[PDB]
Amino acid sequence: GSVVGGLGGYMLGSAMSRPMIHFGNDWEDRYYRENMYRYPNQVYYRPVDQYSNQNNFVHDCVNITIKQHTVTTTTKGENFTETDVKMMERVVEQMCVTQYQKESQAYYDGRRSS
Repeated sequence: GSVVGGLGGYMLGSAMSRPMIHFGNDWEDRYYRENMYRYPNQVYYRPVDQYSNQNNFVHDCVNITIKQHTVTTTTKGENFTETDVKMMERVVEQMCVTQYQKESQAYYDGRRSS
């Protein structure tokens, strides 16, 4: 259990089932579904109380995930190239689309820590 791996007021987003996303190119589709589990199961994001955008959430959500899991893993052996990042972007983006909704929804409804 961590402080987000030490980010500036972000949160981590607990591991979730990777979504199926399609890419039009059959090789991207096949490469994605072959390799979905190389990518992180989690995403990273900012508390919506400050801003609650979709665009600024997902635009940072991706880059932040594609940085953290490219920092705390390239520190070991990782280095996801452009092709791999394209898949990872989508995987963490489509997972991000939920994460924003949860943060917001929670603050709109369950805003109490229960």
